[PDB]
Formats: sequence, structure tokens, C-alpha cells
Amino acid sequence: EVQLQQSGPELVKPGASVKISCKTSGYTFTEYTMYWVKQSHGKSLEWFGGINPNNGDTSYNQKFKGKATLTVDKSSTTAYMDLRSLTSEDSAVYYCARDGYPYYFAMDYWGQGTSVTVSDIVMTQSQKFMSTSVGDRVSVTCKASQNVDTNVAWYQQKPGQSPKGLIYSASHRYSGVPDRFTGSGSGTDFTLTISNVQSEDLADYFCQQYNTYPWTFGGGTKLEIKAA
Amino acid sequence: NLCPFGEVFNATRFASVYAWNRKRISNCVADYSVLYNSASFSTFKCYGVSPTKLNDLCFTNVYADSFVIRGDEVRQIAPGQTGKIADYNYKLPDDFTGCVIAWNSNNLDSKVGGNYNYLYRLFRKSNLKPFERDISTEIYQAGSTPCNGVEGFNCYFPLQSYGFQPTNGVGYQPYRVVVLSFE
Repeated sequence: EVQLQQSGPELVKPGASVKISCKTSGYTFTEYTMYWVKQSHGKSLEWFGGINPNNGDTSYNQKFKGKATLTVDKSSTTAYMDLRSLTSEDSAVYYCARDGYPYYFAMDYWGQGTSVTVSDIVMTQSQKFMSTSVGDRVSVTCKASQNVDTNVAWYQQKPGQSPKGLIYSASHRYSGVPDRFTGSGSGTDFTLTISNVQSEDLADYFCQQYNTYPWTFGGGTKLEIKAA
Repeated sequence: NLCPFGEVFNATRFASVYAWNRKRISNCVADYSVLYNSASFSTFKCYGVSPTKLNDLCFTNVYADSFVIRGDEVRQIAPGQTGKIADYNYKLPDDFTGCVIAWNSNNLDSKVGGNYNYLYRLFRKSNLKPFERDISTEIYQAGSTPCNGVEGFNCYFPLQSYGFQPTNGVGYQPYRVVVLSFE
């Protein structure tokens, strides 16, 4: 019964600070690394950093170096982020997300998000927009700058909703993902084929590499449906 | 001819638990009173067999496994236990027939500023099976990202050194452990 429950929306005036939280339950807290993902202007996904709940080890994306501190509280199985001298950039939606290793690779469980208002590898997603009709086949490409051999994942963002993992390890489906989603690719170019497009498949589809830190996302591909 | 236990008991150097030491000895006698009363033992439990009938017993060889762990890790040297020692360093089987001897050895195994000799395994993909030994040194990968031998976040060296300062609490002080396995 995995649950990642984050804190409520924070409205803070410029130059201040705020500490959002992610209260997990349903699994043994110390056994899975936790990540934070920032989603803002450009409507694209930015890996923020990770924390290992067992040793308190951290890794920070150096874009935001000094913008936040990552802590955990094993007493309440909670992950915290502490933001710092916010600007207008920092206004975004921050998700906490659980690394699936060793069972499912990448982020297999996400939180609802908290709306805060006030040699890197680059995943490139050619089309920012596609339109099919129900029952058609569609494919979505990402080109990685470097070699990332099968350490790629695909996510699904339905409107107003957190990303949900579809494909991990380039071609393997997460638990509960329909068969009409198949992942393909190796090395640098990867595709995501949605074979029998259903009504409910309207969404944004993001790729992500997890070959080295930091983790990096594509810009997304809106996919829009029409039929009558 | 009673068994020559001083070679493993009184040996001047002991092994780390992750590279634990295994000595076999053959065709001898093990008396309980003779070795219980040998010295100052903080832990002396026998599973499977009965202590009183230890020398009423026949067996081929005896394996005297031995290593150094810390005080509050001695309780892990038992069947069906769990934790860093019993999961990554030295598992005893559930049907174990033999004995576990331990004693305090701050005076032998601790140095001022630390005795950085005795090591233990901190991670491992899978749980050791009984009496399995592992001295591999591969970078233990803790997240999805591959380590590639290079240490860093979620990429830990599988082995750490005990503190073993003579100042520590008895809780986290060196303990000599010998395990007598009869098969």
C-alpha cells in the first residue's frame, strides 16, 4: 500500500524560505532512496536531488546548488526539502519520488506534488506535440547526448496529475501498465510506442536517463486524441 | 586425546568476520566442563546438542570458525537471527549443531586512536546462506544508477572498519568469537 504524502501548498513572499515534507508509508522507509523533482516554467521536469534514508547520504543537482537541503526523519518516515532565498524561479510544483531499485528501476512511486508560489546528459524529445485518433499507433522519440545503454525510463503525466511510470530499463513495463505501451531503444535513441491508443492515453510522455547523476528528462510530448 | 583448541582460542591474531577463519580438526575429544571452565566467557550457548553430552558424541571433523565482531553483535551469532553480521558476514543455519563461544577483548584488539584492522561487511545484494564466505570488494550499488567501480552517492564500498577504541562502551568494543560446528 505504497503512499507518498507531501505537505500542502506554500505561498511565500520573495527572498524567504519554506520546508516541504513527504510523509511515506506502506513500505520499509530506510530501504529505498528518495528523490525530488521540480516541474516549472517550460512545463518540463528537472531532477532536483536525492537522499538515502539509511545513511542520510545526499546528491544535489548543481543547477540549484545551495537552493535546498535534503533531510529525513526516520521517526516519522518522512523526507524533507528545505528551500532557500526563493526567487520567482523557485515557484513550481515539487514532487517526491521513490527509487524502485532493486525490484523496479527508476521512480516507481510519486507523490501528489506541492505547489510553491512566490558533461550532463541531455534527453531531447523531438516533437513537443502529436495528434492521433483512438486505435491508431503512435511512437515518441528521445535522443540522449551520450551513451545510456537501457538506463532509460518513460513517464505519463495526465493533466493536473503527477507523473506515473510506464517503461523502465528501456523496455520493461511497470506493474499495472497496459500491454499497448512498449519501450524500445539502446545506446542513445529510444522510442515509446503506444500501440492501440485509448481515450485515457491523452497525456504528456517524458523520457528520463538514470545512467549517471544528475538525472535528466526530456521536454515532454503532448499527445492529443480526437474521434467521433 | 582432547582437541587442540588453543590454536584458535589463544591465537594472537584473529580474522575479520567478513573474511572469517575456518580451521578443521579431526578425531579428537571435546569435553564441555574442560573448556567452559577454561576462561572468562561472556557468551557460551550450544544448539542442537546438549552441553553435558558434548564428549559422549561421535563425529568426523570439527570446524572451529573464528572472527572478531563487536559486543552487541554477538547476539547475531545464532540460528535464525538477522542484521549486518548474520546477513552479510557469517550466517549460521537453522539446524546448527555445535556451540558459540565469545569473550571481551578490548585489551587485545583495541588501540588508542583506534584499531582500524577488523573490518565488516555493510551491504550485499542477497542474504548469505549458512557458512557462506564472501571477501569480494565490488562497489555495492544502492540505487538504479550503475556505480562503475567509482564510489559516490548510492555507490558504497561494501566494507567498513570498526572503531575499536579502548574508550568505547562495552557495547561497541571488540569481541573474540569462536564457533564450533560438528558435522
